[PDB]
Amino acid sequence: IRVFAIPPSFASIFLTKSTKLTCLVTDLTTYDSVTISWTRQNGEAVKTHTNISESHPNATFSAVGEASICEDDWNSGERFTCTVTHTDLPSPLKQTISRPKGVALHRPDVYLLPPAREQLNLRESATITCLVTGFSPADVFVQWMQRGQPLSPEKYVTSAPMPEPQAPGRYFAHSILTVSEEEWNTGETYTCVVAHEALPNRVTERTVDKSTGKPTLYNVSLVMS
Amino acid sequence: IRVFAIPPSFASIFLTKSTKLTCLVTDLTTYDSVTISWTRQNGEAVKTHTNISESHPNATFSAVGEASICEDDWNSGERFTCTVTHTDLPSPLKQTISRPKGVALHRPDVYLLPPAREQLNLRESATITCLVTGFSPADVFVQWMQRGQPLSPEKYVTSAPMPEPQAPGRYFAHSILTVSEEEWNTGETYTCVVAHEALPNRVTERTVDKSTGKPTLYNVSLVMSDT
Amino acid sequence: IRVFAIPPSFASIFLTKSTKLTCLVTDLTTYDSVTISWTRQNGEAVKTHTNISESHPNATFSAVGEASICEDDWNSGERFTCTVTHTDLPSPLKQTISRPKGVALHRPDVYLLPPAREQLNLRESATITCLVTGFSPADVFVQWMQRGQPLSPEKYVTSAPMPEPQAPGRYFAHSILTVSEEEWNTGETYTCVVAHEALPNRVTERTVDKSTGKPTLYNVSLVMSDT
Amino acid sequence: SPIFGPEEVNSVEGNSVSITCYYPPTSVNRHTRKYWCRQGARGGCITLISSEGYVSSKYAGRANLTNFPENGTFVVNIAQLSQDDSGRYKCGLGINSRGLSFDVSLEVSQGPGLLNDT
Repeated sequence: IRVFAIPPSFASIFLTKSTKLTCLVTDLTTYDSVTISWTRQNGEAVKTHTNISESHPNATFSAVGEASICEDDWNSGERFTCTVTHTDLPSPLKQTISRPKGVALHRPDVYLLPPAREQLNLRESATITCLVTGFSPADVFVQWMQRGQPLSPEKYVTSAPMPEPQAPGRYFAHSILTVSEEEWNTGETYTCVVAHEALPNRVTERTVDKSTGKPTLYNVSLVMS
Repeated sequence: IRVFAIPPSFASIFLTKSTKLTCLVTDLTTYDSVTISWTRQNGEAVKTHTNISESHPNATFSAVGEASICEDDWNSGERFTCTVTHTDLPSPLKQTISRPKGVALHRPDVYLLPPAREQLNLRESATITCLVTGFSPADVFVQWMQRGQPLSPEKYVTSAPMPEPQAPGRYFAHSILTVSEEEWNTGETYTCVVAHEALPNRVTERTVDKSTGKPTLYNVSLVMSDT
Repeated sequence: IRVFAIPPSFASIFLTKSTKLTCLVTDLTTYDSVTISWTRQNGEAVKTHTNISESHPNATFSAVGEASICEDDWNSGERFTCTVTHTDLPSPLKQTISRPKGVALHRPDVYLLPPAREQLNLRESATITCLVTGFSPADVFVQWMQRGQPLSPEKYVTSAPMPEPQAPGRYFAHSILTVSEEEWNTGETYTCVVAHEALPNRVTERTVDKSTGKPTLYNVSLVMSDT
Repeated sequence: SPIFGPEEVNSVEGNSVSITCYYPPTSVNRHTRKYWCRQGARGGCITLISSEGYVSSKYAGRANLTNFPENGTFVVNIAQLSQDDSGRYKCGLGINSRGLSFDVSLEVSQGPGLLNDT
């Protein structure tokens, strides 16, 4: 009998554009006749959830309220409440959620670093690091798009926001991608898209290429007599 | 007695994030007894629209009411109507408005081009041209960004979309950023942002700097002799 | 019933010395007995107009008003008037056109940017941007020319003038051309020409092929004999 | 070398100044670029005003440039001088990179006084 509510996460809302928060009630015993709802600051009526999971492996009861909203509503600084009137709980359990307003506003500065040669010497697979840093709050969402087509999350990984050591409270993150050498010398635009709420357009991106450097070089041939 | 309702546009909504719909009239008189009512499909509430129009130099009247709402709903396809109740006619006058589904979609692909050597030869002022391409539908938008803060829309000029000749009515457009080459000699990556509904993240950027057309290799062959 | 008054281009004159001036009305009603009269500023009429339009297929009905004058007269800059007298609105509408006075002369500075290497990787089509700049008055003319054969305009699209952000008076324009990359990869240079009345012999032009425009490769092989 | 003008010109702040530079009256020099550029310890003229219309962003309203092909001359008028304008300059024609040009020195000083006793 424990109430949790997952707020709509900016990464999730980006991949979805369907802002969604769900109240999970944990370790409830498997009763029924259970009234679980989602309410606004005025307790306003929401649409109901769907697809409750099966009963818990420890034979307990999981109550989840799936409600779709307008994105502004959560960013408008307006609280939400999910209420449960369980058998054991003689009263509705109205819990209030609010976004942590007051957190600092720090946009990232993506520096998509290119792969040095050493790995491009076993001729097997280049490795591309989409370094992200200098930003807060957390929940940056990063993914790689290719020449107009997305990359499903197999091809890349990213960390979770790790606070910057020396810089004050803030964050960075990692991400990685691997591709074989006969790609990264073939074309292969390889842009790396960063989704974070403090960007002006809320979304930036960068890219590099085999030739993102390799500066002016001379074949000066000087024959004299 | 003709009334228009202005539809929000990606340029507009993106510049506002706050899609708002308003209405305008032709050939009516400028008094009270003005009933601006914005409707849902079946006619739900209108926001408290304020700052209405005034009497027009020819004494025509246009009644304006904005309704800032959520954003997906217009994308969701909800027909909206503009009903008025004036002193000049008693009969209700309602203007349907909605998001016009129909014509297919085509992504753009911005190509940025760095200023001609010749122009840098004059070393006079560098113009960078941002050239959007072959997309659908219309209502693209652009603004110029460097070091993350933007530049005034006066520093550049884009004519609105043109049809493309070779392909069918997939469109194109172009804006040109002109800058002191005495600055484009310094770095200043100067990227050009593009907004288009067909865009899988709605917003793309490319960019260029001096080191974007620089030739890789020289191949000098000097054969000084006296023969 | 909407009338376009069409003054001939300076280019049309200078390539014809035949300064026909016309005015078209678009999407009116094609009755018969459609009457439009060309008159000077004096009210005095001028030469007639033959080969006049007929009913359009899509109801966007039309009527061309042809005329002629002496070139110096237009250089003198006096108002010219074709007036529509048809029973649709037998009220005589007034189409008065002239030549502005006081515009200074300024030259096109035709650079010519080559297609971005990125576009060469989508592997089909290439685009070249003939540019004109910093010129007065308006109404430059351009076309594209290559291998001594002209390029029928449906390949290229051209802008119209619109003021510089920086230059208070000077307009500019564009032109765009789309070509298969292999065709541009073939070598196969291209020449864009401009004609405009501040240009000495009235006509300058520039060219570019793969090699000229933004080459990665500089291959000089110079020999200096007998120092 | 075939361009000709005044070597050094002095004035004090708040005043106007007008500089004349000369070229042979041939066809091209009557019909081609004239410029006023400023160099420094960084290797290159930065253009400040041109005969084609462009005026530097720091010189808008401050100055302009006019050409009198009949005199075989072009004139540069500078007003609202300051001590930040004193340095080495060049009049010239054609592409800035070559030297169909002439070097000019400019020294601006503040308007002294404040002494009613002198």
